[PDB]
Amino acid sequence: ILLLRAGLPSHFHLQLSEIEFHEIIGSGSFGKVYKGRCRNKIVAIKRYRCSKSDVDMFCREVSILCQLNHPCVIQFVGACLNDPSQFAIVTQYISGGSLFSLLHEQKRILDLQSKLIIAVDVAKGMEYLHNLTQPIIHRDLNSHNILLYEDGHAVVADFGEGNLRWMAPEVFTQCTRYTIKADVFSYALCLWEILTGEIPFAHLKPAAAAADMAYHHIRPPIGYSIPKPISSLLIRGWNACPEGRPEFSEVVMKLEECLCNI
Ligand SMILES: CNC(=O)c1cc(Oc2ccc(NC(=O)Nc3cccc(C(F)(F)F)c3)cc2)ccn1
Repeated sequence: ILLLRAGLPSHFHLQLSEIEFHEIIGSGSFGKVYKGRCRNKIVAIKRYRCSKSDVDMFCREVSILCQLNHPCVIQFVGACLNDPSQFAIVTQYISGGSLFSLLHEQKRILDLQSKLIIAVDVAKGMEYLHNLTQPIIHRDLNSHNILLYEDGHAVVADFGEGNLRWMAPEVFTQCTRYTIKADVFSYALCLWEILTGEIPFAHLKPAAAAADMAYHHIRPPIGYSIPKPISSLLIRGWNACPEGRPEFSEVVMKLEECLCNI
């Protein structure tokens, strides 16, 4: 736990007094999320409620955050590490809100170019996460975990919320580590959500949607209106065979090629 304190770079250490708290932004099992001011920046402070389960998770997040340096991934400001009562995580505050709010709450209509910029930014950030010397599976990529600047660029974050031959496929899957290709499945649903401005399987509650995708092989409808290079990314992206899904390098390259024509 203090192993983190030694391992963390100097400028990232923060004192609890150096952090000004203004409003609450969200709640979790980890604690509350504040909007505040710290180091002359408007920041977001992830504050924690000191028993083993939650602490192992605290070090994990900090360990992840001091490694991230990319314009399409959330920025770490630093963390407070004096006592467990004062454990906190400080990041940039991206003021434009979540992609979810933009699409489903504010219900805004977007330009195709507007849509493609967000998509590419998410793709760029994920390629970044997947090309770390120790690659990171996001595991929870969705429109709530994608934040937007006021200028419409976006940032990828995480709110912290036998013999095989006769085995059942749902039993086989629990013996198989999921890989980064799991993030490609998730991205593709988000990309469909951007293009259509619709929540995936909007008519269903989440667990029903998940089983329809897994057990009954339903995907969202790919209309004909959807651009040739994109719709291809979708089909392959949400393929049931993980290996059959593209790398982000390809998504980025193809989505960027589209920007040049819009
Ligand atoms: C209107 N703006 C906001 O309400 C708002 C809220 C806001 O809260 C947050 C605070 C901290 C985090 N911490 C985070 O992503 N940690 C992380 C952990 C593992 C992996 C990743 C990765 F990036 F790799 F996915 C990230 C997120 C959100 C931030 C900005 N703005």
